[PDB]
Amino acid sequence: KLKVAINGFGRIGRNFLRCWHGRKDSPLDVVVINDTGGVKQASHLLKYDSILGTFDADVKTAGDSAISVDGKVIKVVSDRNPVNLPWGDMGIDLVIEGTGVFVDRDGAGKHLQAGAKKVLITAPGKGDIPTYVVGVNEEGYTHADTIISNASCTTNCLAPFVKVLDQKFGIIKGTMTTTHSYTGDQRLLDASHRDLRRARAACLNIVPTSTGAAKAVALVLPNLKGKLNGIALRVPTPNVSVVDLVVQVSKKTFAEEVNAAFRESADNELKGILSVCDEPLVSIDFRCTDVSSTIDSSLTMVMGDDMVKVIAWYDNEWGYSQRVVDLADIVANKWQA
Amino acid sequence: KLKVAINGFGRIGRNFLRCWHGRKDSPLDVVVINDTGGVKQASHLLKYDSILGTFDADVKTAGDSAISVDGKVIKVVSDRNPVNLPWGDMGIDLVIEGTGVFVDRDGAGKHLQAGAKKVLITAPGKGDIPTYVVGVNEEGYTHADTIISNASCTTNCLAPFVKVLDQKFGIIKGTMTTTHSYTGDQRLLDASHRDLRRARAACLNIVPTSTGAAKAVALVLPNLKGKLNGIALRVPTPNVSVVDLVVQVSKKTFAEEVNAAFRESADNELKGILSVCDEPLVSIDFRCTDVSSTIDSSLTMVMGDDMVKVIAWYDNEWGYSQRVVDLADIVANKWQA
Amino acid sequence: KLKVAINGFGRIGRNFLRCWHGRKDSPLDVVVVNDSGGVKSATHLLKYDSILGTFKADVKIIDNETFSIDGKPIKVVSNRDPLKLPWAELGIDIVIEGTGVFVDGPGAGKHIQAGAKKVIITAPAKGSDIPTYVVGVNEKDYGHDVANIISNASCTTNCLAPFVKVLDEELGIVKGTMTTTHSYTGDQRLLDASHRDLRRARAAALNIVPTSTGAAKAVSLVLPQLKGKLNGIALRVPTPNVSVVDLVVNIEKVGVTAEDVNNAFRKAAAGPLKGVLDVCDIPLVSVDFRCSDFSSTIDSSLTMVMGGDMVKVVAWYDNEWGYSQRVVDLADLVANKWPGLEGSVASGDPLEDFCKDNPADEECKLYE
Amino acid sequence: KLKVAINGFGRIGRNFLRCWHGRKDSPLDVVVVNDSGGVKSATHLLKYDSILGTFKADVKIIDNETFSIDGKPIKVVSNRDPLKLPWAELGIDIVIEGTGVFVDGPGAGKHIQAGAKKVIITAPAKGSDIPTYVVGVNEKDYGHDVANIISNASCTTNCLAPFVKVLDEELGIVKGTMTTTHSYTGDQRLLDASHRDLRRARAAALNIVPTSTGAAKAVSLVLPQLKGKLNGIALRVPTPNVSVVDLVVNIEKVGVTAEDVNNAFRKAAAGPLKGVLDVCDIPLVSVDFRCSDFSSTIDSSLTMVMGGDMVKVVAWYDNEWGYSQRVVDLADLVANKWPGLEGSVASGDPLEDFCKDNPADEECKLYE
Ligand SMILES: NC(=O)c1ccc[n+]([C@@H]2O[C@H](COP(=O)([O-])OP(=O)(O)OC[C@H]3O[C@@H](n4cnc5c(N)ncnc54)[C@H](O)[C@@H]3O)[C@@H](O)[C@H]2O)c1
Ligand SMILES: NC(=O)c1ccc[n+]([C@@H]2O[C@H](COP(=O)([O-])OP(=O)(O)OC[C@H]3O[C@@H](n4cnc5c(N)ncnc54)[C@H](O)[C@@H]3O)[C@@H](O)[C@H]2O)c1
Ligand SMILES: NC(=O)c1ccc[n+]([C@@H]2O[C@H](COP(=O)([O-])OP(=O)(O)OC[C@H]3O[C@@H](n4cnc5c(N)ncnc54)[C@H](O)[C@@H]3O)[C@@H](O)[C@H]2O)c1
Ligand SMILES: NC(=O)c1ccc[n+]([C@@H]2O[C@H](COP(=O)([O-])OP(=O)(O)OC[C@H]3O[C@@H](n4cnc5c(N)ncnc54)[C@H](O)[C@@H]3O)[C@@H](O)[C@H]2O)c1
Ligand SMILES: NC(=O)c1ccc[n+]([C@@H]2O[C@H](COP(=O)([O-])OP(=O)(O)OC[C@H]3O[C@@H](n4cnc5c(N)ncnc54)[C@H](O)[C@@H]3O)[C@@H](O)[C@H]2O)c1
Repeated sequence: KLKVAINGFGRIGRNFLRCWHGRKDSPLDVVVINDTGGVKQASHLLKYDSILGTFDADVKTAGDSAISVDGKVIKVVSDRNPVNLPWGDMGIDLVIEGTGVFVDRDGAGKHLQAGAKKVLITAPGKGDIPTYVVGVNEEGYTHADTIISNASCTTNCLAPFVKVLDQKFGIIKGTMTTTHSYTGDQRLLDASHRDLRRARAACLNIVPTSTGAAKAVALVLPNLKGKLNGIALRVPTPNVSVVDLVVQVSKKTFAEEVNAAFRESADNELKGILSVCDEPLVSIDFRCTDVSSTIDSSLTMVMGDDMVKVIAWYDNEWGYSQRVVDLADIVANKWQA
Repeated sequence: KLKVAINGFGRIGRNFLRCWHGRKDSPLDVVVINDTGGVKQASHLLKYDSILGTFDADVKTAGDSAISVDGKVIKVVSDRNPVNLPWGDMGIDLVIEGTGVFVDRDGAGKHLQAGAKKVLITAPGKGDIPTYVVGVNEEGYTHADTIISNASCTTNCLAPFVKVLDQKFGIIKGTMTTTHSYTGDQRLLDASHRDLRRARAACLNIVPTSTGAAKAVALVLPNLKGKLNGIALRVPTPNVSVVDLVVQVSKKTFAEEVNAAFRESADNELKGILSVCDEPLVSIDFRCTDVSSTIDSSLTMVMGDDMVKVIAWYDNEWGYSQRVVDLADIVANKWQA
Repeated sequence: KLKVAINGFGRIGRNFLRCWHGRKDSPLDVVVVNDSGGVKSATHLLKYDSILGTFKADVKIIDNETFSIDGKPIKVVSNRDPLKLPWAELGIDIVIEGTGVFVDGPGAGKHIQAGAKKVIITAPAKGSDIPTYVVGVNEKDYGHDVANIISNASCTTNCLAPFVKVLDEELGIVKGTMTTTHSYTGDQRLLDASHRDLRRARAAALNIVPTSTGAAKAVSLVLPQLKGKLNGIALRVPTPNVSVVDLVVNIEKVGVTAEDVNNAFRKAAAGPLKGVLDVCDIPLVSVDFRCSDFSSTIDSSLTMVMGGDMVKVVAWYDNEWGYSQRVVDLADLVANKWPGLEGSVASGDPLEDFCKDNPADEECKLYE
Repeated sequence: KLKVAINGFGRIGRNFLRCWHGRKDSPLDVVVVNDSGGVKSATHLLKYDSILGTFKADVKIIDNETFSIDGKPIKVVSNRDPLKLPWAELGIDIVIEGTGVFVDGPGAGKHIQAGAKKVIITAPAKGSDIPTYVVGVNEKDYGHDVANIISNASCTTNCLAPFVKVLDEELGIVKGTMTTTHSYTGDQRLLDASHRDLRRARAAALNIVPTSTGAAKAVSLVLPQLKGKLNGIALRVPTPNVSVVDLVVNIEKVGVTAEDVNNAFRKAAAGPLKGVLDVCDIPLVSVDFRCSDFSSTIDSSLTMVMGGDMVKVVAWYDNEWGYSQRVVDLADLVANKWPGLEGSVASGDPLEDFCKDNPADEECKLYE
């Protein structure tokens, strides 16, 4: 029912698109979407994915203007300016900006300008957005935020458990790192990009970096700041990535102590959100997997009952979208506007 | 000058050989090899390398019985018996068993037991071998020590400065990890590997594991145990790995202060051994370079002035050889046993 | 129905239950495999593939050598020698060669007498003797219970062949040569590891090795009427699993366009060459066929002709998945091919019947 | 001798730059590029390569416009439009089209305008005038300062031509094709993202790009004697910068083995193709072709023929590095093929060239 169009029909565009098909009970009437890229491409792009494979969802469309897929015919155009991107022609309900290039509220404003009602950004918006993230900023979340954001998958995934750890054991200091994959955020080749590292090709090289995680943690976790700071490690992989953090937790504990604690959480709430296990499973074992990350039980060592390594294969793309999808439909509900 | 043979001779040995040549005035006259592989292959094994490209040195074999490299005749025995390999026709001084399968002193002794006299292994010598690594234990090594080994590249690489780590500030706790490359020891394609992780194909998946770095840490430095202990991560890369360690140091500090405290390290001890900088470089920008790593002084961030990040693209392969080739020279030096 | 098992455990040993359990028509059933690595592995192995994804199946760990498959159990062997493997006790009508070392039915025979009624050869066995078994071509033309060790040529050709078959079949072709994209695998080591061959020695997934393809000959082996007209090189390339050749072919016929032949594809693919031969139209890549069992993926558009007659003929394909479907191919075939009923000889006239018992009959000492 | 610039900092620009600084006797001297990305970045980029690693020569970063190439102070611009960037002020004799952006000479014309006296095109043809120029093939066939906007096609053609040219010249090419798995680049998409070629719109080093390449036929644009015999697609795949094709065409001559022709190629690779080809019988792989100075390299050992006629031409090449030398090959050729300000034969004095040099009128140069 939510007449929605997302900006930047990236993988996550397809993801949520697939999630639209994947997730059941989708009031997300996303009958339009934006990406300045070629739409029939995007169609085939939507049609054909690498990781989760081609979206076998056959779509029959008559004319460039109207496109229909799985009954839910869905428009899409290609343009840069959200004002040049008419939204009132549908009176758009929600937008998410997969481009990333609109990393400030103005574009959303500009999206709100052309006739959008609500906005969130999977990416941490530069500056003028208090982000919303499940587990962290979905509780005090208000549907009445016509413009909000998510953070990078990293934060979008690394959040809850350690907060609950912070809830159940506290953390003196946290040193978070990820196996952050590669994306358009980095240059395939050593193409000219602001971050020299993201500029490089690095087909097999990692990027020592720091995503908004150790920053968005501030918003999403009003407590865990500075003390609980690590960086990002943007790796030469395209796919589901892994958390790599060692904490100096506050309360004395040991490995399993958090595990069942981490278990029970997913056993009730991080259900769908996150997971935990110790069966050795590698990336391929996490295709289109939604429980953002199962945490290792063995290698999650604990030293002095505070120094605690943490590790979990996480879906930087689909589970991210999952999480992105999560509150997305939630704001569709409590549909104040 | 020191007659040497290499069992299980491999890349790192080939590296050591490309080292050996690059080691102008290599006091190891390594006129012998053990390698069950074919000679021209063994040539190409050294001759044609992937990472450092082919050996920039032409290889000539007369005709198949012996191969001469850089104007020096070389031999390569091939028999799975840890003794039958004729190390006595020369009465070998140093043996390097690549296979690592003799984590017990025995096989190495079995190598010595027909002419060989000294040993170092890529495998961490479990127990009945001096925990001997350059920067840390090559000195306390008295040349009477004959059969020693090197632990993990990681162990090997971290050793010197991580010793210097607790030097300059002391370390409350330490949990290290590597961006360890992919090799054939982990199943490059899915095969019967004990580690279910290392068992798959996983050309793009990581392997949670641990290392002698987590273990010899005590063996190389006593206090450095448990609290000073981490894990290993064999990652989808072929090349120079990075240390994923955050040291909970004792003395409060800020990042560069310790890097200042580690400028000197390169300036005095890590010279040749290790390096450090903050210009963003990637594994290829660490290729064939003997300073075992450069530390991301910048992103080796301080957090709470005790739990301090440590990050350094470390030469898991070439320096690893080099360090061993260094250690080899060390044992080429002080030659009594 | 037919008692099945696997010699050893491979990625193809990992390949088929994905099909088989996922299958709906498989009469036979495996009951045991030689995982010399433990069910825990084998499960983790089989439950979780590297490419086709985790097995969408409750293949579960019942007893360490007798696990579950969504309720169906299967035993496990753990060994590297036929002779101990009690295919007799296992009653296995059909076992799949998983050592490779059996480039010879003889070694496979070391299971035949061991209670293998028939032996599923999987790869191009250097033992020529076995009739070259390939679907769409000679699959039926195989003789049941005649030398029950049953060949299976290289997926590359084994997939190429029915296509390669249909072309001359559609055209008549002077001869042919090609080059597939042999995906990176284990046989070529991720490392520059000591190898009986210079090529697969090298660090695998970076270098790209052209190499030998008896599979090219295997065409003649399966297309004898096309003997000699075949060539090509085995380009080992760095992919997980898809190979694809373009086949240079001087077509004996006129030299009309390919689309016609592709219409003939569109005819014959849709004809008997369903299951194997796809001519998709959207120009698509490796991913676009993963987990897809259409055991050949031709691109009409991308395929071209040179002189109208020298046709540049391509086809995407996986290297084991489709191959794993070749398993079922004879499997259900050889199943119905299995007699089940009895014979109608005359142990007086066909006293060989009586001699089948009375083999020590001077009445029977033929050729011997 | 010749001040040189580039259409932006082409990757191969950096590649040839590595060459350039390491180049033996470059008469020309590049002194400026266009970095709309920060010199330090571009410098680092120039300094630090992935494929052949960083430079083993410390370029030093003097000011944001002009760093120093190990002392050699080379400037840079920051733009994608020459018309505001006067190589005239730079006296740049030749700007190099390191991108393809101005796929049209007239586009490059904006730079002869912007102060170029010549232009090198790092691109295959788009229009007609294209100075299709392969060193070894048709290097000497350049008219001095004829079409100063000069074209070097991709190795896809550039490397491709000579032996092929030679091949017919050596054996007689009737009609056919080669094809390489081509390296991965940005000209194909990083991942599945916007690009007209669906193929070049995907994740490449995880797939294959079987796609059209007029270069496979643009060989005629330098070997028209062989027009009508040409086909071939490339396959962008997980390779950094290298490729190898196989021109398997029915040959005019007998149909003997290749090695023979390759023995003459061994001649030719040392002959006209000296410093260009390399008939290396050792079976060697991409890594064994790094820093591919030689414009090409052949493995006869695997080079063969199917029916003799078609030629299984096993031969490799880098795609950018060697090209980055074909840069210099053409370039310093043009240095000879264009004496610049070194005009020791003025004739603009007591001979009519004066007014032309001075100013055209109803005069010396009262032309058509
Ligand atoms: N976890 C993170 O770090 C994170 C979070 C949010 C967004 N992102 C970035 O956004 C993308 C998220 O993953 P993905 O699967 O969607 O990959 P993606 O790159 O395909 O998604 C971005 C899409 O926006 C399009 N784009 C660029 N500029 C645009 C514009 N003006 N208007 C409309 N579309 C535009 C791109 O073509 C692309 O299709 C990635 O590119 C990623 O780099 C990353
Ligand atoms: N490079 C590192 O960082 C590191 C660290 C720890 C262990 N290792 C082990 O060392 C090897 C890498 O070192 P390398 O580059 O010198 O190549 P390498 O792989 O050839 O060295 C060891 C190899 O010897 C082989 N072997 C067993 N028996 C042999 C015999 N009779 N003759 C010859 N070889 C025999 C083993 O397969 C073993 O892999 C890997 O096997 C790896 O597992 C490497
Ligand atoms: N897929 C093809 O087209 C093709 C063609 C020719 C050859 N082959 C080879 O034949 C095999 C079939 O493919 P796959 O899916 O089985 O991958 P695979 O490589 O894992 O299958 C063979 C493997 O099984 C194991 N093996 C061999 N003998 C064994 C025994 N007695 N007990 C336990 N394990 C044993 C070994 O690990 C061996 O490498 C592969 O080795 C493949 O490389 C495949
Ligand atoms: N002599 C040869 O070169 C040769 C070789 C192969 C076959 N043949 C033909 O086939 C038969 C075998 O010839 P041969 O050279 O072995 O001499 P043979 O005929 O004497 O061999 C069989 C002998 O073993 C015994 N025998 C037959 N069947 C037996 C059985 N099931 N179990 C135990 N003993 C049995 C008999 O005593 C018989 O003499 C002959 O009838 C012969 O015509 C001959
Ligand atoms: N690798 C080669 O040998 C080669 C040579 C010529 C052309 N090409 C093809 O064309 C492209 C360019 O060649 P390349 O090898 O140098 O890779 P490349 O894409 O990196 O070269 C172009 C570079 O110059 C800059 N650029 C692009 N357009 C520009 C413009 N209008 N103005 C100023 N700067 C611009 C960018 O920094 C870009 O990286 C490549 O992507 C490749 O596909 C390749």
